[PDB]
Order: sequence, then C-alpha cells, then structure tokens
Amino acid sequence: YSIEADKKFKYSVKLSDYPTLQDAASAAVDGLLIDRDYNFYGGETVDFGGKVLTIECKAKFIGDGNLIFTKLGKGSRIAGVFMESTTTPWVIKPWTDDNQWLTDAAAVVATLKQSKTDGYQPTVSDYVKFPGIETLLPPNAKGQNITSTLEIRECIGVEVHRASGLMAGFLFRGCHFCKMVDANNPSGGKDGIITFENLSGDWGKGNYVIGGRTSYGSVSSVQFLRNNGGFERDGGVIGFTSYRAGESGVKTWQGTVGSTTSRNYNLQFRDSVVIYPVWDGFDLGADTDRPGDYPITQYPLHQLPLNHLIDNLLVRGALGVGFGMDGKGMYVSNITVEDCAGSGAYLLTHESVFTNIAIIDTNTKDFQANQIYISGACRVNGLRLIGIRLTIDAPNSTVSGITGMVDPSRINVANLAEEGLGNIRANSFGYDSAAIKLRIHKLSKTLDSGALYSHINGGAGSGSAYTQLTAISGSTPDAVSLKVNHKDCRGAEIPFVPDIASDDFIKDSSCFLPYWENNSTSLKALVKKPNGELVRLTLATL
Repeated sequence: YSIEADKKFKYSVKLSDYPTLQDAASAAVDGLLIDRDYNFYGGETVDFGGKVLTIECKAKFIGDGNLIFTKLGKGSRIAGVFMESTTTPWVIKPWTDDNQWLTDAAAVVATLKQSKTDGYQPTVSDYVKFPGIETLLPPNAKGQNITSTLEIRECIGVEVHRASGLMAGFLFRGCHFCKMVDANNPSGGKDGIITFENLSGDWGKGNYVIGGRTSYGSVSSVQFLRNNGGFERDGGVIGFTSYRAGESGVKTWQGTVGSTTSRNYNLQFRDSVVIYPVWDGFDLGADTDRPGDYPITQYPLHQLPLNHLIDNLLVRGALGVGFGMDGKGMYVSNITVEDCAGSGAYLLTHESVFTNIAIIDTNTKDFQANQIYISGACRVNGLRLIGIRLTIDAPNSTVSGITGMVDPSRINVANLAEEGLGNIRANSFGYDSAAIKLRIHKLSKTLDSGALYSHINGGAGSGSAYTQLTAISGSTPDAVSLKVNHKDCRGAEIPFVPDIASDDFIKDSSCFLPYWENNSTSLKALVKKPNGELVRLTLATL
C-alpha cells in the first residue's frame, strides 16, 4: 500500500507536527500548511532549500519584528498569511466621528489609545504635519517601532496572495518578479505596509502590487526603492486601494538612501485609488549629486526621464497633496482628485503632457498656494476645476480645455487657447443678458477689458434684445460702448469723443472718428482719407 499511497496522494506537511517553522520547511515537498499560530522571534530566518512550495496559511504568525523567508524556489506561493504584533502600541487617530480631519496638535494628542488598529503610531513626520505635537505627546507614545513583518529575502518569482494582519508589514528585500496580490486589507504597523526594496544587487524588476487594499500604517502603504521595470514597464501598482496611510498611498522614493540611489524608473501606476492619506495620494517624485544614478550634469534636479506609465488614478480626502511627481518627458492621463486639504496636484515636471485631469475642490485648508502647481514647460489638455467649494499656477505651461466655475483672476498659465472650436452658441440662464467677455491678463487679471452682450428689451417674451460691444476705460469695465437695437429702436447708438479729438486718436486710413465740438453744439469728424492724410469735417449741426 505504501508504494501506492506514495503515488496517489498530494504531499503536504503541517506546522502542527513540528516544533519550529524551519523543521516544517525542511520536511516540505510540495505543500506546507500553517495550521497553528506560530510565535516567532525577531530575525527568525527560514531556509526553504530552493523548493517550489505552496504555502497555505490558516493561522497567524505572531511577533514584533521580522520573520525572514529565504531560498523559496521560483514559482512559490504564499496564501492567506496573517501577521500580528505581540505588542499593542499607542496610536493616534487624527479624524472625527464625522470623518473630519483634526489638524490641531492638542486635539490629536487627545485621541491617544492602545490598539493594534484604527489609528497609527506617531512618527517624526507627524511632528511636521501637526505642529507642536512633538512637545505634547507623552513619552510612551513617542518613538514606537512596532511592526510584525514578513520579509521575503532575495527570492525570485514568489507571490504573496490574500495577505492580512494587524500592525502588519510585508517586505520584499532584493527580490525580482515578485507580486503582492489581492492584499486582504492588512492594518499597517510602523513601517511601510508593502515595500519593494532593491538597494543591493540589481535594480528591482517584475515587482508588482496587483489588486487588494491596505488600511492605516504609520508611513506609506506601498513603497518602491531602486526599481526599474525597463522599457517593458515590468512592475508597479495596478488595481490597488490604499486607505488612511499615515504618510502616502503610493510612494517611489527620492534621493540617496545609504550610499546609493533609492529612485525608480519605468513602472506602471494604473487603475488605483487612494483615500484619506495623512500626507499624499501618490508621491511619484524621484528628486528631493546622485550616487548610483544619473548625474545632475546629465539631468538637472526634477528632470529625470522617469518614464512611468500613469493612467486612471483616483484620489480623495488627502490631508496633504492628492497627486505629486517630478520628471521630464512624462505623459500622464486620466487623473481625478477630489476633496483634498492641500494641493490637488503638485507637479515639478518639465516637457511633460497631462491629458484629461480633474482637480475638484482641493487646497480646502489653504495648506498650499494653489490647487494645481506646474513648474516647468508643460502641456495640459483637458482640465476640470472647481466642485462645490491661485487655483492654477503653471507659469510656463500651455493649457487648453478648462471646464468649471473657476474664478479667472486665479488662473496663471503661459498660454490658454481653444484653437479648434466650431460654430459657437453662448446660452444664458437666469439672467437678463448673455455675454461673451474678453480679459487681457497683462492689463488686468480682475477686470474684463471688453465684451459682446445681448440684453433683453422690455421683458421675457418680448422678442426683442439689444446687442452691445464694449471697452474698458479708467479701469471701469464696459465704460464705452456701441449698441444695436436698444429699446427696440432698430438703430445703432454710436459713442463719440467727448472733446476735440487729437490727430493720433484715429488708427486706420479710410476711417472717420466722430468728436464733440462743444462751442458750436456740433459733431465733427476726424477723417483719415484713403491716402492717409487727415482732414476735419463737420458731421452734424443744429
């Protein structure tokens, strides 16, 4: 029978049969079932002997610190893992029962409680976010470092599916072609919830976060360090949701970490959602002189050819910035940012194109100077602004297609134009007139310089209106105007110079300019003949 049994049954060992995880690992052939809670010590390392194993978790890994998995064969899968700290730390909860953010340091300190979730452990970044909290926090709530972390070290082709936990963290160190798939809402600890760190060895490649969601955590939900997906854009975040990150939803690191670069290139960031981060929704900048990366002489600060594939992202409720990045030659599309306390978008980009961007009700707490900022020479095609609550400062950018109830005096761009519209109709509702206004921002950002109006004569249903063409004078909009059909008179009312017109008032040849001659109660006309010569004629008399 043994011979037969050996050939007809699925191989799997279970943790309940062993004293340590290494013992179970050594006995494993195909499957490994975690069927009993396992308390690990920080630094506990398991060697899987290069075996391609399928690890099924039906119990918890309990401990503060890291449980290190090494030498898993390409193709290994870990499903249902649950990490939980042994320590219950002090956490702050900077929001109200009505989901309003608390910004006052004293109010935030008052939320202190010991819990493994529904809040996070304060870090130094909180000292910046809630000014004065550093001196108000009790000493036992400062400098905590609790995280139950599953660290996968220097493995290739390992996938972690449906992972969860309390004060949990997942770290892929020196890994390639690894994936965090369908994270089952783990509640984060002190460190990043999902981190792909490749500071040593080759640049990380093939590393992804696919689907799923995370909640809380003291810093960023997803973090990448020194990853390059190559031209194939093999890596990134797709279909993910981050809720209430203590720092940002998704972050690509910037600057030097250790003695090398922590920057990232050629990754995808698509079809993802970030809601209520304490700092930013997406922090995709690379610069904060670049050991291990492009020298500043090749690419100036904020002008690295990051080349990320960015599309279809939604951000809501950030206490910081909704969408942030830097880089040169980028194409960004279909971004929707709503209800953020700081800038909806903070873009330190140059020679980049943004298509179909919607920034709706951001910088609601005036944390920044504007709702959307762009530093370099960029192109914006399709920009929706204003929901129900400067708006845009992009000094060197050319923009087309803004929609929304924007206050024109709060727009600053290099050039704004609608070059390809067809025949136009201006439809006016709730007013006695329709209007097409012109505003030269160089002259004034607050006053329209001229207009074409249509005004009702009489009342509704009169079938009569008068058209008026206006110009500003003495900083008084519409000070001077020509009217057609005022009071249904069917004639044109023409403005004349109130005094003797000077020779220089007339512009073109074969034109005449009426002027008043008060001493004779006469209208005169300064005429510039077809030949360019001036002559003054009598136009109308008593």
